[PDB]
Amino acid sequence: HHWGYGKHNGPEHWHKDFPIAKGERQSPVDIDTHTAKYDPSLKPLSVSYDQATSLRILNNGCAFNVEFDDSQDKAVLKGGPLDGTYRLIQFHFHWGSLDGQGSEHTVDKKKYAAELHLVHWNTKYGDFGKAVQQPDGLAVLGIFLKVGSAKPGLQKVVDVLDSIKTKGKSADFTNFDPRGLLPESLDYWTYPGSLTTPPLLECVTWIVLKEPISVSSEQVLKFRKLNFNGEGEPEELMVDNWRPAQPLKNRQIKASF
Ligand SMILES: C#Cc1cccc(S(N)(=O)=O)c1
Ligand SMILES: [N-]=[N+]=NCC(=O)NCCS
Ligand SMILES: [N-]=[N+]=NCC(=O)NCCS
Ligand SMILES: [Zn+2]
Repeated sequence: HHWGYGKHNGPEHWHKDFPIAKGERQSPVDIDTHTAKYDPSLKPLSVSYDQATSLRILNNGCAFNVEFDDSQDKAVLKGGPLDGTYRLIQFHFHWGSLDGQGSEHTVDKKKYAAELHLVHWNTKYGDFGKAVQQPDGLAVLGIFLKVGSAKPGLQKVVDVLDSIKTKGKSADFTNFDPRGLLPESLDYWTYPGSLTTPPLLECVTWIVLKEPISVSSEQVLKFRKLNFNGEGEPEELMVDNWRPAQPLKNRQIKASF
């Protein structure tokens, strides 16, 4: 694809091919904690990952995706702002070149070192491709990463990155348990938004956890050793693959707490 994160094809250019980039419910956004309002209408959030079936990890040229078997209800998200059942299809991260940037969402303008997106689609629509054409087709659980102590449940991800250094490479990634990437608390913020890469479709219910997970410097350092380029091409480190905050427009961010 033509789009990327560089000066000539980055976020400020995406609107030429994807005019929805200037739409009414774009993501990410800044979460102003002083104007977000507690909502008693929100039901308990249910993250049910016990039967998750991971398959593969892929360097897609922009991030890496850990993919799941979504052919049945094995790992699902329900409750909170959501009606019905949303199946886990993949997760990926966004991160920076330096620890002071990398996240897509910000909190009172604070950028974290990275952001984890656990992507789920609404089973009422039958497949992911149909779900992304619907306003309520996806639910993305966003989790901030800060640099501190190592996250043990991340380490299996870090150690396979060696084998998917360049665009188009993949590796077997079975028997990975995404429960190991979650913080203690499920307190969250929620708002209606979009995919944060082209095609930027306005199909996502965002659920952003308040509590970040800690990862070590060595762990995030390994993320930054990945490449955007394919094998045998000049090296471009895979860093700063985040879209900045977009205008909130006519949206309210609701707090679960
Ligand atoms: C699948 C998936 C997928 C594709 C584009 C962006 C996103 S994101 N970054 O979670 O909004 C997820
Ligand atoms: N695999 N690798 N990345 C290929 C890429 O260009 N995908 C774009 C969707 S057509
Ligand atoms: N080589 N490679 N880099 C070109 C490009 O910008 N890739 C898309 C990253 S999302
Ligand atoms: Zn993402």
